[PDB]
Amino acid sequence: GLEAIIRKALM
Amino acid sequence: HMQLNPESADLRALAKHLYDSYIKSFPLTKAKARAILTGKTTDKSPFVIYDMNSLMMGEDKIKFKHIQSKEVAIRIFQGAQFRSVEAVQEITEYAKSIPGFVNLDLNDQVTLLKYGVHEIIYTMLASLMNKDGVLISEGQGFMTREFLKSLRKPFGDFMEPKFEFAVKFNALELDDSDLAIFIAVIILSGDRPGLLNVKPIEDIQDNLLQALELQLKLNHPESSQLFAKLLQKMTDLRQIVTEHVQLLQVIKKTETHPLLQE
Ligand SMILES: O=C(NCc1ccccc1)c1cc(Cl)c(Cl)c(C(=O)Nc2ccccc2)c1
Repeated sequence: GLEAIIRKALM
Repeated sequence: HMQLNPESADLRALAKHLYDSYIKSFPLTKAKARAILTGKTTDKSPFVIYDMNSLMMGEDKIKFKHIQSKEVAIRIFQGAQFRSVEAVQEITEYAKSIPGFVNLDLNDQVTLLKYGVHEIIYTMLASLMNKDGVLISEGQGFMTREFLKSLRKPFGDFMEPKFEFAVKFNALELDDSDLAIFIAVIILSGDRPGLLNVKPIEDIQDNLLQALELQLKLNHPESSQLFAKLLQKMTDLRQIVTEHVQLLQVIKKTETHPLLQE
């Protein structure tokens, strides 16, 4: 959930 | 002795670049938060939630950035968790501006942020807090520490450790220039579990730690060991993230956001 948000926010 | 040399001016430009990036990524700064809390702004005065009646009035007249439980304590906690999601996005956007960070293995980038965002959220909550309460809804609202504390168990104690941290942390009187580097030092912690390449993270942290030390010497003539004191606070923050995580277990197993939906 967190990882998902971070990952898309990063790209 | 300290000298104004090429090495120092690089650390000053690194500090200035992080400040600029910090202002870009976090709309509500400590300077602005302090001007609101101390009534030293021309900006619209926040609505104070200090009891159940002012919360009812407040829910209506403080238009939030998202939106249904019959229970007041659950609706407050929900708003908090939604704002924390927003905060992860802001902190990630900030992380990207730290020189070397986007150059790290994406997996390591995810790990640093995954473990860091909670420590940085408690740091940035302090900016929004005085002894009486916390600015909410990007400063449209103020919720008192005692009203949060009056909420039924286990919600009454969710914010107490943030206020405890904030009373002692705000007494250090850091400004936005100090916090920008502090927050960057926390993101680049080479001891997060499951990191692949530690050494490249410690190299950036070493540069950030040098920049923080110079920032605190120039900016704080009144505390010669503020640098040391600020590292002791990173040691604390771990513990409050521990208490927060174990309380999010109790809640999730004891009770019942649009970007998770998509
Ligand atoms: O908006 C809220 N709650 C919904 C609600 C408030 C009143 C009436 C009905 C619903 C809320 C509450 C609380 Cl204690 C907090 Cl700390 C927050 C927050 O801004 N938390 C926050 C702020 C900055 C960075 C990270 C995290 C947000």
